[PDB]
Amino acid sequence: ASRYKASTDYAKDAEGLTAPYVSQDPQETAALVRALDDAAKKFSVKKTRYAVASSPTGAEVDSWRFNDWDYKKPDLPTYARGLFTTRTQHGVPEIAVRGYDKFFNIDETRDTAWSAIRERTKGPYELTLKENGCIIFISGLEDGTLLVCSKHSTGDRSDVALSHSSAGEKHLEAQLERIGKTKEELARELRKRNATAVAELCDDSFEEHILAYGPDKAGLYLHGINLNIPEFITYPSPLVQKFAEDWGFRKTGLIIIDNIDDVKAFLEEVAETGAHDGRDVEGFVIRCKKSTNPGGPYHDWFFKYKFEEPYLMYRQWRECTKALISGKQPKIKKHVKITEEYLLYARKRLAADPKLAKLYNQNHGIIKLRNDFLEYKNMKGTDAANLE
Ligand SMILES: Nc1ncnc2c1ncn2[C@@H]1O[C@H](COP(=O)(O)CP(=O)(O)OP(=O)(O)O)[C@@H](O)[C@H]1O
Ligand SMILES: [Cl-]
Ligand SMILES: [Cl-]
Ligand SMILES: [Cl-]
Repeated sequence: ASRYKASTDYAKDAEGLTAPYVSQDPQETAALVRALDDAAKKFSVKKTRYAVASSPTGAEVDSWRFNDWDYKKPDLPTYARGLFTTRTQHGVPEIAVRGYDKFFNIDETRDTAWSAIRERTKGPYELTLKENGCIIFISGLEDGTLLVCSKHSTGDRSDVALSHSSAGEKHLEAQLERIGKTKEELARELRKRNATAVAELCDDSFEEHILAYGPDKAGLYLHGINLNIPEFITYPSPLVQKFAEDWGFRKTGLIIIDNIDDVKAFLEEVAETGAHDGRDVEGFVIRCKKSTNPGGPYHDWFFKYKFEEPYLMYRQWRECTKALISGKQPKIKKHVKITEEYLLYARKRLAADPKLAKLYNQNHGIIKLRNDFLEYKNMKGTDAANLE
């Protein structure tokens, strides 16, 4: 079932679709903030206040952070992962930024067992490529300011290091210049939609993760548009790809599969390789509708399917290399024999070029070192991960 290929050609099908829209209810927003404040004055939540530097009204936002395991509890005031609340210049309480609900990998929670999924969800199933960077949230404030956030933060960090949020905003400025639109226009459009744009910042020249994003592929991969309400309502992916084209984002590849057993089959087939349609793929985020009643009312619901290998091995090599440099014992947990060889190769590379240690610590040279060892071994990552 690898007839299915991730596509960024869906924007055309969006012509027949219409964006979900729900306005905010200030009373429900106030009640949510009250419940979050109470929680914070003791399911533990942390509040951080940020000034919006660009705001002509001196707007401030409160970022709310939960522990990822607390999302498994019932009766949370919200399941948003990334949530920023504000008061307008008029004293109205609003959600400024709303992330996706926390979602889990297969067999991580009762809800994400294949039996549970098969029973309680309905398709069509959107399989969205899981791009490997940091999350960026974009929204428009009541006063017209474009807000750009990382998962829990906004603004530049006090030193000469660029924050993730500022780096995201600099990519956004470039993509807007390219298509001839402004931050003001984007802020007005997101406010009109009562929406948060959800993107993955992927740029090796800024920070390396595991998958490579060279200059031609670097920027903001738009993977979501959420409504700024306590509930979770997200755009269908073809409308996300249409918004991506209109506002100069990179598109997130999409596969729509009707039948849940075909979804399972496809994902298991890719799991063998950890690659799809020529490219390395770290995972998929599967988007569908779920009902509490297994046969009631339906709500937008996500789960992920991570591909364990070779990406687990690569992450181990990165952490082992940073330990080597820092003097802490490398934690070898898997791929023991090939990792022993990698660490001797790494030690040789660091001895030959002593600049590399400081670069590796700043998340530059990590992918190159991994690929240099694999070339040295005349192996593909997938082969290296299969040895053990
Ligand atoms: N198509 C997509 N749909 C949804 N999320 C996507 C995505 N592509 C990438 N992502 C990223 O996947 C993240 C969710 O993954 P999770 O498994 O919940 C935590 P993670 O990916 O291990 O990273 P984190 O703990 O550093 O946030 C989102 O925060 C977003 O940054
Ligand atoms: Cl309205
Ligand atoms: Cl992140
Ligand atoms: Cl308004």
